[PDB]
Amino acid sequence: LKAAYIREEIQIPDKVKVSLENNVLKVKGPKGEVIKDFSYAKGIRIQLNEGKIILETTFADRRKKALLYSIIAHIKNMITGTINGYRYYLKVISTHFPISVKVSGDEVQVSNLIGEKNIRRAKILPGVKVTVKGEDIVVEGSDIYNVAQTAANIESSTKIVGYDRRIFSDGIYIYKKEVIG
Amino acid sequence: AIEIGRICVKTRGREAGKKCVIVDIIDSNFVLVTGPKEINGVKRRRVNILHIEPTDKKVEINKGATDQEVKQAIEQSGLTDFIKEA
Amino acid sequence: RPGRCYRKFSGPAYTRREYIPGIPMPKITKFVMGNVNGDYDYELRLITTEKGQIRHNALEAARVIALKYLSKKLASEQNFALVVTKYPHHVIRENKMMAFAGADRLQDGMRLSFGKPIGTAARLEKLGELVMYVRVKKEHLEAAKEALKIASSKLPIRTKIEIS
Amino acid sequence: VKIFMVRGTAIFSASRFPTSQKFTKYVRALNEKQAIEYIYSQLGGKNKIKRYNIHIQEIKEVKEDEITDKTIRDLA
Amino acid sequence: MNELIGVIRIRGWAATPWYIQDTLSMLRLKNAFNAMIYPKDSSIQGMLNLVSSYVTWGELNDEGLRLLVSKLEISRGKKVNEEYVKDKLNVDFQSFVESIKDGKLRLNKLDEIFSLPIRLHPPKGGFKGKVSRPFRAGGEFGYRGDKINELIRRM
RNA sequence: UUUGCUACAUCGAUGUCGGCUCUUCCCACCCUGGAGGUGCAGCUGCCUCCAAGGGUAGGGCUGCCCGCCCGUUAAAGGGGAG
RNA sequence: AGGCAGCUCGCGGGGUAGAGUGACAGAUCGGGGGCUCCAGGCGCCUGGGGCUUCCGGUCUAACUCCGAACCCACGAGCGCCGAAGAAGGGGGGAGUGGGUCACUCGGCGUAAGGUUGGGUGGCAAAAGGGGAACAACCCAGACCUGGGUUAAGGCCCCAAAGUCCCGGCUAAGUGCCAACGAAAAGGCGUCUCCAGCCUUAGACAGCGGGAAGGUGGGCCCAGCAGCAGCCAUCCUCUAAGGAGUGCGUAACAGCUCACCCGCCGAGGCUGGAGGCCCUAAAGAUUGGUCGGGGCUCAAGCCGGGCGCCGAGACCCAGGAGG
RNA sequence: AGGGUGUGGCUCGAAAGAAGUGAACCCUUCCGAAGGAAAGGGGCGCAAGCCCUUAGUACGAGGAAGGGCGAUCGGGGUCACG
Repeated sequence: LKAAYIREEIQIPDKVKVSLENNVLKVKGPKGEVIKDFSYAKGIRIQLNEGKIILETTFADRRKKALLYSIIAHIKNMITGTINGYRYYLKVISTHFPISVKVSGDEVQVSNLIGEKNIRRAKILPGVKVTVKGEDIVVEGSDIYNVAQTAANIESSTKIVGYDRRIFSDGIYIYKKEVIG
Repeated sequence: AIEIGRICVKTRGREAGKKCVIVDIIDSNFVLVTGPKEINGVKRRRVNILHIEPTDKKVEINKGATDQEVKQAIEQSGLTDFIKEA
Repeated sequence: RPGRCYRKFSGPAYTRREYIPGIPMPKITKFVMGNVNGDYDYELRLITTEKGQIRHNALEAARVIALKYLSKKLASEQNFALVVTKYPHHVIRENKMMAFAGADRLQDGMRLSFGKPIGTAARLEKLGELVMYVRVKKEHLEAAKEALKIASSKLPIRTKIEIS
Repeated sequence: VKIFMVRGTAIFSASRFPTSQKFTKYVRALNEKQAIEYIYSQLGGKNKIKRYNIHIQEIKEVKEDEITDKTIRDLA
Repeated sequence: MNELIGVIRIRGWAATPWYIQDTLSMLRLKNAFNAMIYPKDSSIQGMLNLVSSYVTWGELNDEGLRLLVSKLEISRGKKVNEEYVKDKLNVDFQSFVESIKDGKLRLNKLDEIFSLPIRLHPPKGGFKGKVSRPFRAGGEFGYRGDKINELIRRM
């Protein structure tokens, strides 16, 4: 089957300035601004209407229409990020040896896991804020990918407890998303 | 863009560089076109969308307009000899 | 011996028992199982799609596995009738002398190379021949497709399943 | 534009089911010659069927206001 | 059922089987691209069905027939004391027909029966003008019917 | 990489077992490196996937090859080159 | 002064492929009825055996009640050769009695570039043009020199001629292989045709709730309070629910199995087969592969089309010899 | 790798080969076998392209006549590239 024509609309809310030029779409808002390049969306026309975003493609197979609906979800994530922030929570779970975590510039350092003297270090993506309250870690930001990747780097560095041992639940784990702020 | 009313230039064939007006969309890769009063006459038949080059000028016609109907829309916009503006 | 040796046709049909001494007994002894004459709704069949031969070893293993599966579902005399149609008439023979008589400087090599019978097989000379079928009621149509799929795995020839 | 409805039998090893998902198709084209060429290329390319084995039986124009399938209605 | 057919040998004589080569000698087609005119009857038909894979034939009309008889050359006329005398005029027909043939005293009264090995040329425009094989069943060999007349025009 | 089957090449000759010496290759992974599962608490095991960069030794018995055995080792893998 | 390597018509011969088995001989799987004996149970029932009868099913190199395509004998006709090149008769000189491969129909064999038969064709004893190179495959039979048109095969560069045209597919460098190099199995990966069943009298998925009550009925159990050893099966009911799944639990309990509400507002679900691709798919005589470069809406694959190049083949001019 | 051919460079050329009774090379006209266009004009096809006319015209192996210049060609040795 080939869907002859398919067209979608994304409403731009107030307090948001959307700019489009040479396949690069940037959204400016109160919380921040996000810039994303959509040069890989071949066969898709992106129209910048006066009050909404217009996406059109004709004769889409199973792969062209899959691409079109991912671009829609990316755009709606950019709009949300510049109005409301993104906030992921991570929990710090320890069994016997308490875990100490601290932030130093663009790096998170985890020390005193199950007892080891190595210090585990995780990269922090641009435009992201990491704070430690207690037993919890909070990651802030507007771009959802950078917020999610940063929280996953913290997740991945402490996995190494998951080598050579039957898992007794020791590490740092993702918790939830999306406070209003 | 390729839609009804767009004025195109023929790329292949014995026509090869003549004014042409899109009047209908047939399928995924063919459209119906005609030349109302070309000096030799661009006949009314189908054309492959790879054998035409769309211009910037455009007219206002309905889908599947007859040849006589199209001639009235080019003169309304004064495109009888304004085709060669590019 | 690998089944690729006796899956293809090599020569004519070799069946006449009165000119062939010393044929081993086939592995298959029971060809009809269940309760025939029962009341059944579906009459699904196993149909080949090539020409070849099926050894009596493959034919008996495809039967035990299908009977165990159906008997595992509800019962034995209950509403199913399992029937294997072809009989192994053809006799397959092996030039065994490469084992014993090929090393006494006896008729070794290809000298006196007519072979001795080792078992029987079922020639399948037409395209689309029935090999097995099973009859069940409407509530058992699903456990009957699976029995024929498992049995089709132990047979040399490519087959289908047809429902009627 | 003359939406056409082409019906016929195509062969792969004794294969005949005259109904609507292994036998026949719908086409939108100016004349009958164009519609037949489409059927040969689409079935020959997507299923590896030579033109010996495609037997077109009926071709006729259907009215645009009555088609079972809505995919061909949407590009009209 | 037309009353007159023309047959052309479209393959050479190397590696041709025993049966086939002897039949083509009786039809007077020794080597490639020589043609012959025969009446259409059940006796000749069974011969063409045997050597079908080496020839092509069909029914002549006026333009194909008139064109075959004109092609004769110095070693291609009819048996005017052998010699294959190129006709080119009625002069050879004002003295030759007085032996076996009758009613033929003008090039416009040479429409009835028989001929000799007519030696042709390979076809202009590629024998693969629309084909790729003189070796394929009906792809280029065998019976073609009225189409034999446009093939003669090419050769 | 065995053992047979065939008799295509060499019969006015291609020196026919084993060992030693020296070089290189394959991967179907014995150890060393990475990841996972487990009837994985830890130590030790068992199994699956990637990977041929490095290693894979000393002796008793037999002409051997295979094999059995002694004391160790991270392990003391298995094959090709007429 | 006739001859037959071919065909047609006429008139005859034959038991092969197939097909059958109640038409003979052998084999071979099930059911119903009738008769008998034996054993078991309380005249009956059940099992085994033998005979008969009826119904269906599986086979044959050494079976046949049947039976093609096809091959062959004779007569006539056609076609070709023949008084220039000559049926029957006579005479002189040989060589040969190791064959081999491809296609096709077989016997033996697990097979083999094995061995042994029937038919056709090359090589032997055959050049030249294609297949990378190649006795044998495809085109084709070379007296010498020049001109032309084609066959097999090819047209991005090596290298003469297409960076040719239309509809589709593949993302692996798969592939770029007539003879030459991959199976069973798995993939809704993507592309296509058939079935069947639900859809604006609101489907599928999802979301909140009702998500259930006598009763957690129960037999057995301290208790399994669906789901530990067998199992039924009733309405306070209507826009709502079954006496009811997998987890589990000493036992619970609870999530989930099943039916309605509320939302939502366009199609959805399950089988069958096909194309390409992926996994299956692992070696070294030493060092990378379609011949190489390299190629990705192709220079690959599928269904079609158009034009050209290209032999000593066929056509033409001149020359030579028998 | 080696000979045969095509195009060039340098060399030897008295005789036995042609040649002042004209070598070699340039111009023009004419005939022309098999074969055989394109540009232009008109029509058809989505397209590559095709059909009618141009036209069997231009051309085309060979062959025949005239004009100019005028002394080397054939042949031998060797080297480069296809």
